[PDB]
Amino acid sequence: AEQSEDQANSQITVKGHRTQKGVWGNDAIVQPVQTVADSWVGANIPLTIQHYGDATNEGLQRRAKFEADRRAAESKSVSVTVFHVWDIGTVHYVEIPPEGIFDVLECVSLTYTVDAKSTLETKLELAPPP
Amino acid sequence: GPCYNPDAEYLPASFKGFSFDADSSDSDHGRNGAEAEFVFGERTGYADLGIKIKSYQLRARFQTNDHIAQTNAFIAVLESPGPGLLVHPTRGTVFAACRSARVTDSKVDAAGVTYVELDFVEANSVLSGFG
Repeated sequence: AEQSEDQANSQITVKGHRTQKGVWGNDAIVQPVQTVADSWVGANIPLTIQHYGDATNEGLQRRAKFEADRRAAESKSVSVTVFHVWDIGTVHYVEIPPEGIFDVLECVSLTYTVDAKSTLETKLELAPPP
Repeated sequence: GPCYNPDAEYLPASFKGFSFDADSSDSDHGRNGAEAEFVFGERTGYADLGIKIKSYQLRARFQTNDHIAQTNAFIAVLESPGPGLLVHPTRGTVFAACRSARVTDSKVDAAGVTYVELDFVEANSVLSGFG
């Protein structure tokens, strides 16, 4: 398990421009902005990921939350190798007390390996319990 | 036993047609699998993965006035291309391929005898392609 801190971000500000029909000037150059926050990281690690289509309030916040789930899901990566060989999006309860995991996690990856000698093992990469 | 006739119970060894007299006969059977040792756990796993390839090891002797010609002929046979049929003295007929054949032959220490240490492997046919 590795929950680093170089790939997190407190405030994600999404800006852009409005691409609707008729909308021009301020309502298409000035207004569109949004500031979503992840009240788990810590100090002010700001950011600004700009938008590239029809910047609506919902569009802004949604791109924002998408990346705020990417960075989140990269800030606790749990690679486990299990024994014998259905989890591409499955959630499981995982218990690793020594590193303080008592939580429900989503498997992002799944790798079955084999080799007639010493193998048959499955490697899972999991998803953080924010 | 007391009336055990050896040469009426051991098969005369021969490889790829050429016959010879063997001095030993071994085998290397087995069953290969994994071994699971989950951390912090009082439990262990095992998974059977298949069949371990068989291998035979023999020692041929040549004690005859023309042992040099016999050993040369046997060398010429063992270096033939492709696997061939082997008569293991205690396992009968198999299809093996020679993998090593050391030829010990001294003069000022033991002249007259020539020893060959042979190493065969179970070589089963295949079906070219992706089977």
